[PDB]
Amino acid sequence: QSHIIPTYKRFDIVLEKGQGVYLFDDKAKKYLDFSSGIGVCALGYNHAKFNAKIKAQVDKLLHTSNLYYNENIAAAAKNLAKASALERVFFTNSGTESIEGAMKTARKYAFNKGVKGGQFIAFKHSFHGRTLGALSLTANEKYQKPFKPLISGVKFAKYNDISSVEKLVNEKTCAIILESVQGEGGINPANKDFYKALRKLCDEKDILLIADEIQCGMGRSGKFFAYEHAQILPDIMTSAKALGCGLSVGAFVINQKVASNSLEAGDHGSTYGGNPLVCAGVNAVFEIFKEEKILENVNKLTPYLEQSLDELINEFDFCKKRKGLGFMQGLSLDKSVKVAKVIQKCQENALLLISCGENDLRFLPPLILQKEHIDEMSEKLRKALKSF
Amino acid sequence: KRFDIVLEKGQGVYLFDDKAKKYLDFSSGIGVCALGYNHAKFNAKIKAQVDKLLHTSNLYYNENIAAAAKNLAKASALERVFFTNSGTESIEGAMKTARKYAFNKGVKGGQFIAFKHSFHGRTLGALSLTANEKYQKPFKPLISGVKFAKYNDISSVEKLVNEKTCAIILESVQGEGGINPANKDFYKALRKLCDEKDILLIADEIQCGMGRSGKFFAYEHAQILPDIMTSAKALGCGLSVGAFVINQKVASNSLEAGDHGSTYGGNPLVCAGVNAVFEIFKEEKILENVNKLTPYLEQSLDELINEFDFCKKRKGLGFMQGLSLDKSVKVAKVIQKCQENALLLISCGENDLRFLPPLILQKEHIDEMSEKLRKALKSF
Ligand SMILES: [Mg+2]
Ligand SMILES: [Mg+2]
Ligand SMILES: [Mg+2]
Ligand SMILES: [Mg+2]
Repeated sequence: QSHIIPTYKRFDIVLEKGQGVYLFDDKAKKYLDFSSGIGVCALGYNHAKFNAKIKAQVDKLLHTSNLYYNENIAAAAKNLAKASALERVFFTNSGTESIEGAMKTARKYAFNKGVKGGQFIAFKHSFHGRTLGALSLTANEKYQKPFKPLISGVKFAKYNDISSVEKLVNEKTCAIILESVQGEGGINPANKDFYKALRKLCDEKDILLIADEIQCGMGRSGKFFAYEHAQILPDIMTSAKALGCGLSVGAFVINQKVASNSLEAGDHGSTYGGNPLVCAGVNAVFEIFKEEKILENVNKLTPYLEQSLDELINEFDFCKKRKGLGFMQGLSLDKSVKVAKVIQKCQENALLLISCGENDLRFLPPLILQKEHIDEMSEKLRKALKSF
Repeated sequence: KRFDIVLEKGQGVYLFDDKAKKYLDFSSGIGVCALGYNHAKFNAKIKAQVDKLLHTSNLYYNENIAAAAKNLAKASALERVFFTNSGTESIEGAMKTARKYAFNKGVKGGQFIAFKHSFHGRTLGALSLTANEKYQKPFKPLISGVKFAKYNDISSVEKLVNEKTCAIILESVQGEGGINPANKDFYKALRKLCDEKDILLIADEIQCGMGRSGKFFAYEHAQILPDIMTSAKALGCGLSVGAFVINQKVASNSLEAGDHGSTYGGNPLVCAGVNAVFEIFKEEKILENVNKLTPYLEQSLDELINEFDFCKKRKGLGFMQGLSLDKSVKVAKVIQKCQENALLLISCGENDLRFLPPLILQKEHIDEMSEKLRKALKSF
């Protein structure tokens, strides 16, 4: 996961095309996609409105470089600033690049207050990216070992445990960074009380709160960003994946406090990064989310999704606990059943799921999902589970 | 920095601003848009893939990605391709691969030798390979284990080598830090040295690669092959994509890398783009065009050095050229005057004009650049 992925970790399936919530392999087999390409394809596949906006921009301009302005980029930044409720957007090409941008920003914020070598508190069981800065933010020595030494100055607390955070704070701490919903060690949403405690701690100590919304952001929680459920605002947030619904784009957004103390004289005061194509995509995502009432759809269907998963937990002893937020759900399985084998049976049954944690199923359906697809998922997954 | 120009669209080698003013583009979006703008065949190939699938994740296979890797492996002359989203991500991947290579040989915490005036990217790993302390200062500490040699000076490299050195990385033509091509003999000496010490030679071809030098990759001019190379920018001709490519030696010393079914990144859309770039390059004989026109391009820049006292030196390779200006004339103002004259140039180095025209350039366009640049130079 930290570097190059070997054959045994990938699926023996060649995908060719998609339509709505379905993906088709090279044998024309139709699968219900309940993974969204790992939380990326919020609008499913070949969404007519999305594809039209992308194609129109292809015929206009793909790339300008940061040396010039483009209206698409300004409009996309405005959209994301409004949705995140932060102030200044910096577009990147990926989630991991956004994480790097956030780290640099937090380091510079500290440096400008005369704190050199700002340190980071992150959380065990999280993963933030494969580039060397982001990789320094994972506690698992396994993901790091051959690449050390990495970025020093990172310490690891326990997710949802405020006392473990307080214990590690000092005069040199520049940021606390958390995924709003963990995945690496299993799906695990940040508690509302924990997000509030962190916001208060960060206020009191002038430490930057960094919300990593790459996996859970852009509508999947039923709000644009999962931290909204806790009614706090971070000082910096990162977003990617569904931000571009399939196009390569990422961003780190910072509030006015950070902006006023980290950007130097020479700042043009405008958006940084991005290109006209992917930003046309970002604008499309926001416009379509609004028109098709996608947040409303997630909120409407989340109770049914959770109910359906809980029914499977009731029916099968080896299905243990469900955790999740909106359309980001996880189900832990007993060691008596291998998750990879459950996933194989599902694929045979024309259902695409993925895993996380020790032995857990992960559910990340497209946000355009209908109730009928939840029933289809339940039917196919039930058939798989019955064989164990 | 940012110019006060809003770009809206382009056609061929021309870009248009939001007032419909037409500019000759001699920068290619900083070396990215090799096929210029709105190439009809390129765009048709992209839109075709938009209608199929944009994204799979690395858990599944896709024919476009396999074909793109095959194309890049062949053009590079290296064994395995790992796609990323950007140049800086490719550098990070190359660094990790180099460290892991040494790690498996029993050498922990492999060190890197980079070169002064280099630029490799903005992410924390790539930034560690950047020479100037002013890019790094507030972000420190960065990745430990980087030392900096003098470019084209094999002696300075030898002095920095030790038991922990796992890689020597260079741009085949230094760009952002001032246009400066690696000398043939220096590249051969690096290859020889890396061979003898089992140190990985990493060629950063992000700026100078994908045909700009007249060959697919600039290191081909030295008739050497690196152990790892990085590509981006023109690799996608406007689409966001990067790659780090490794040879058999590196692949076979990594369980994951040597595995034929292995992957890093990439997606069907950008990889369809990569395949279109290779098909078009071949079909339209892009490399031949660069070789045909480079002499005339260089001649035209040379004619400006003779003409204007403050135009000092020209250095370059193929369609990557730089022209240094005396301290007496600020390059930023020359660039502004060129924009008035409807020509888009950029800068590099201490006070230098950087020329990165689209590879679809025609002789006529060089004459246009000359007349507009001369007009600007005459005003100083
Ligand atoms: Mg409690
Ligand atoms: Mg709590
Ligand atoms: Mg049960
Ligand atoms: Mg419904």
